[PDB]
Amino acid sequence: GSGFTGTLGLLRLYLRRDRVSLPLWVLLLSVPLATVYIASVETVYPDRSARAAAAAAIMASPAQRALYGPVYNDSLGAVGIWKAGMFHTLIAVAVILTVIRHTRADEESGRAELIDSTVVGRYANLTGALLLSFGASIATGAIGALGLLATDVAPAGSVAFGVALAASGMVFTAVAAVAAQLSPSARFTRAVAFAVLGTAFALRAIGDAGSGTLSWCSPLGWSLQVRPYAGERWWVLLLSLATAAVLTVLAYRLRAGRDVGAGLIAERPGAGTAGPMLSEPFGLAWRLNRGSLLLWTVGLCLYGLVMGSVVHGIGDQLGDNTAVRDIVTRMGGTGALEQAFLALAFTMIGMVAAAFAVSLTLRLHQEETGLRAETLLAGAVSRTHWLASHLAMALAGSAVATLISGVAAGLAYGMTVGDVGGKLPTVVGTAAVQLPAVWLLSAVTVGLFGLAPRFTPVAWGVLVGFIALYLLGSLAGFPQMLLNLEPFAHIPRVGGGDFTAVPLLWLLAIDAALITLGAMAFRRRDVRC
Amino acid sequence: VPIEIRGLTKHFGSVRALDGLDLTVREGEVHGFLGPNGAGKSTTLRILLGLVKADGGSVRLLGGDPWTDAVDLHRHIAYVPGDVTLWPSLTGGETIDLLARMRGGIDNARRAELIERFGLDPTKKARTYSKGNRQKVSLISALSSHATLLLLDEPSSGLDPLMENVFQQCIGEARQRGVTVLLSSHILAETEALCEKVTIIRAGKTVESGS
Amino acid sequence: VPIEIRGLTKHFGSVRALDGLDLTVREGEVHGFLGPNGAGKSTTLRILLGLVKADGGSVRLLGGDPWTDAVDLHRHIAYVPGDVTLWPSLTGGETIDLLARMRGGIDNARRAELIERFGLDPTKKARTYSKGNRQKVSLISALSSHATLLLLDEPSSGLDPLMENVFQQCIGEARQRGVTVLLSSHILAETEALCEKVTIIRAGKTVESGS
Repeated sequence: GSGFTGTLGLLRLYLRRDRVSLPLWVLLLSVPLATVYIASVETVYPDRSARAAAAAAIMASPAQRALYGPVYNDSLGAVGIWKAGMFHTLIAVAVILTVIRHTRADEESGRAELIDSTVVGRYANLTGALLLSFGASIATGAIGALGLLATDVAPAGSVAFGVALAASGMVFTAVAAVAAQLSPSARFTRAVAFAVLGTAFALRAIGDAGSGTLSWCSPLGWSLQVRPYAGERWWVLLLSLATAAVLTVLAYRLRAGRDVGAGLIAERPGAGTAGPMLSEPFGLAWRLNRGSLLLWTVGLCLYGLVMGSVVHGIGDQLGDNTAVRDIVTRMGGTGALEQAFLALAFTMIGMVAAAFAVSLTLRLHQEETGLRAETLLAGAVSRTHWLASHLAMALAGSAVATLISGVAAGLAYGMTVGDVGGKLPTVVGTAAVQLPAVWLLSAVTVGLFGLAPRFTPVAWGVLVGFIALYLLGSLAGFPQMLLNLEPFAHIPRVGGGDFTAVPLLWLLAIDAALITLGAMAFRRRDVRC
Repeated sequence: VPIEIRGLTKHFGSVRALDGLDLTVREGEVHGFLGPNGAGKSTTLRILLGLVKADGGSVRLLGGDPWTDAVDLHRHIAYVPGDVTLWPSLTGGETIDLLARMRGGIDNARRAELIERFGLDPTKKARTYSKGNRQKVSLISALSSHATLLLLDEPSSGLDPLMENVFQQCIGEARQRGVTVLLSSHILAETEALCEKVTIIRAGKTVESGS
Repeated sequence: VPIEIRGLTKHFGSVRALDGLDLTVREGEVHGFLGPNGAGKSTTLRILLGLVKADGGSVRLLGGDPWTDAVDLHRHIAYVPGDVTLWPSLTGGETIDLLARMRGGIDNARRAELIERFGLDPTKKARTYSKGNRQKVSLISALSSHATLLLLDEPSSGLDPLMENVFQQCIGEARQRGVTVLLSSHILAETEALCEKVTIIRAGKTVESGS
């Protein structure tokens, strides 16, 4: 009987509890490297003279260098792996969630007092979670390295990139393990870990856009100073490992002087009464949603600000029929690529805003299935006064997260060119004309919630189902009749001629009809709980 | 007659007759509603609220019927759920005030003393409340409210015997202001202590009734 | 003597004396453990398990002490929590089989009849279980084991009187196989029905004890 007894049993339990979520992000984060990034770069940039130009173009744009990082030479690997520098961030996100799912938010639920009343040691749970996360990171690194070794690149750089990707996940596994010991609340620990990740990312980006000395002071940044395909600095790797080791030790110490229930931070009281604004199922929805609106709005505004700078410069450092004058001329504005690229770039923001609008409407299904809709509707609340307080939030939140993004992109474009009073109205209109398409997947979700509540989450599968028709229908073969079954293709284009405004009406009518049926079919529906 | 059901019927799958030939009559008193978990007490309480529609029989809540008049009738009614779940980001006082003014006002004088003697702390977030302290929020929100009819459903679940005694005394105080109560307990000791004229149901029917 | 505590003390904040001068002795019987919610029964049960360390006094669980020998002693022990939320993605049978691979041992003959007469469906996911059916999983997992000591804590919460009677009969059957039980009820009717030699604690101390 040791302090580590029951580690393998707990590890087996943790694998089952997420036997489907783990392989998805292990594969979806490692296999789409050699089949998506290097393949596309080889297609677009055939020879060396077309790659030196791209590298020199990247070196004259801090707004584009800070997001991904520098390019040190013009080889196929170094240019094709540049945009993969975001993976180092994504994997970190993943591992953080995993740890906080299995160590905290398992004590908070009360299950890790029932588990600790069986034959398990004091340190079995933390060790099991650490083993799971370290193994997942090593596995995704190995699969990525194999996939890259199955292509035409330097064989000594694929290994370096795989090891860097593994180490960047191990370090943040360690930081998540340390953060899980700090507060009784899982939300607080998630916030702390993500704050550390965010400040690391910002400290990396500031250094990449400038001299480069500051980027050495961030765990992200140690990963891309290994420089795969550009002359590898191997000694950087054991500069991350050491860090992880230290943090891991600290985690165990913070567990050795703690009780199972909670420890190390007290929470904040503060509201003994309800202010004049919590009396309605409209104020309660505002309280339940404001944080997510803030997060999504900031993210979309920042992404639009990033995309606004790139629009000018693409017109020169791209084109010349480098295999982009064929897909941009179809998906985009069919003309001046400075406007075609803008029209193509705002469709991605529209898709992200649609994904945003789906969540605030699934909040309704979460409320009902949590046995709180019965508590609300057992009062003097109309059945349509409720469900008009989450629909309003979804519509009016996705209608501002897109307009703010358009404003940011317009400001960036105007400053880059020098004239802002000309580009800003057109960019704002381009952002605005995407709303009728984004208000589906809210109309659709409401339609499902009221005819078949249990099949409400399939509204995710619809959204993805639309996206695959946009890409795999315009990037591949099409009968032109299977591509007319998505709302993002019919969005007209602002600026110049051939603005029709007819599809907007046909989408607004469908939105209104779907919402009307989803509301009429819900007020004659037995509240199923 | 606040509640008068006779003939209630409902099939859910249309293979699960939950209700066949149910009866109940209340007049201004405390009434005990006894039966197993699958006998249809939850269905009857959820039909009395507008939540579920009945297939047959007459249901008569405070004169009106529960389905169409589900908004006008709910402002003389308080309800305590069987499975109390709260919003994790709101404090106890915030939840109490919100619930109280979504159903027709609150009585601050009664609310203060109820918080004082149930020993609740209305400043911790509802995420931190234990099993016993979660029930106190619902009990305080329901017992301090303009309501001529209380629909309790396992009202004292997780309460130590002292708070059980306090809750019984509060119900006794309420009973002589003219408030009609439904208990639906599952604990026959408190039902015997508080209620007269119980009614026992087996499958969908009422197999016994009376003082 | 499965349990023998005398002198237990513990301050949590170093400002909240939960335990001062606690006493308890059990010998192979059913023992009632009564007191309010803040009196320190939960702290005593979580000190008996290795979860929390004591500041003073003697605690002697099955001969060994609970802190160092928390893995060797937990093999002869079953525990029913006051409040858990079972894993939402696992079925009832899976949960009754995960917790059996970790005490070390289940009795299939007893498990089958316990599932038969508690009327549980061990194929629905634990996310769909109601309040009554969630308690049955813990009760079946604890009552079908190879334990010489059961630490129950509000064992029948959400159970209708029929399942209450079945649980009482099961405890009566277990008591004559030599199994020692701690109830810690909050419902004095079942404590009077099952237990002799109760012990009542007020703040940290035991204010009364005996048959």
